[PDB]
Amino acid sequence: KKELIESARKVSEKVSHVLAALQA
Amino acid sequence: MMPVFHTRTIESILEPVAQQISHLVIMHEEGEVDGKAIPDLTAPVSAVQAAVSNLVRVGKETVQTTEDQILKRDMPPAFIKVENACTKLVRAAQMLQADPYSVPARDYLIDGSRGILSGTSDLLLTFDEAEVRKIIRVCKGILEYLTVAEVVETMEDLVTYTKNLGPGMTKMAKMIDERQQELTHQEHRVMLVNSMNTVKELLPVLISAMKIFVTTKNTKSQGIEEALKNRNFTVEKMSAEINEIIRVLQLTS
Repeated sequence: KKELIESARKVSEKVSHVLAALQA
Repeated sequence: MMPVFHTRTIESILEPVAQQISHLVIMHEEGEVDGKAIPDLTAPVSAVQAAVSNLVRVGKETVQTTEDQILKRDMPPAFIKVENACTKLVRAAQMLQADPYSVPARDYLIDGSRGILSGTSDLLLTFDEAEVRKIIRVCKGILEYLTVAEVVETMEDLVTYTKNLGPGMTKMAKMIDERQQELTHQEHRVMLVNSMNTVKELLPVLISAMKIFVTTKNTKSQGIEEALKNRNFTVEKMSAEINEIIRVLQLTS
């Protein structure tokens, strides 16, 4: 499926958001 | 990651966050200054945990659902790596809340972020590796059948053999066409497309080579040795190409 690839994309975007708060 | 990412999908998911980690590296640790306060990370860090929780949820179902054995052994360690990395991120937010200038916490942010991306990378490569194994399976199947053209001595069979190898070719052609569009390396896409093209045009030639044989093989005359050498040469040539295709599919930096 593509469900696996989508949840992997979230973790990535959620982590990104974390670094975005570090203004990084 | 330093090396270019293996596919366009992986590149799309990681590349951007990998850039951020670089910016954070340049910024705080291993860069100019770093201690000038760090806002509350409790909110966003909780979001990563959830996300991570779902990824491990989906991945585990994948494990007890797939038939691939390698995937079954290789994916589970990724859950851990990711889960453990997440732990560092939570400990970091915590420390930061007690001290915005804590460097071991900043070290933890980078460390925890890296573990999640790295572990998420292993998960995608593992998954990707399992997908290429499906394409190879098809290729080796076509290889196995091509080795059957050797028999076939009747138009009847030749028509049957044809009725089978046809869709195989069509199936291998689609997989490799789509897989090719995903590669992040020019030379690899090129090599695949050429091999597949060389094979697409050799099909009509194999069939003719075969029709030629069955005919002379049913005519009390004709020089059978020739037809044989050529049909075999065509099969030898189609095979080498397909193995080349298999070889290229497993190419990774």
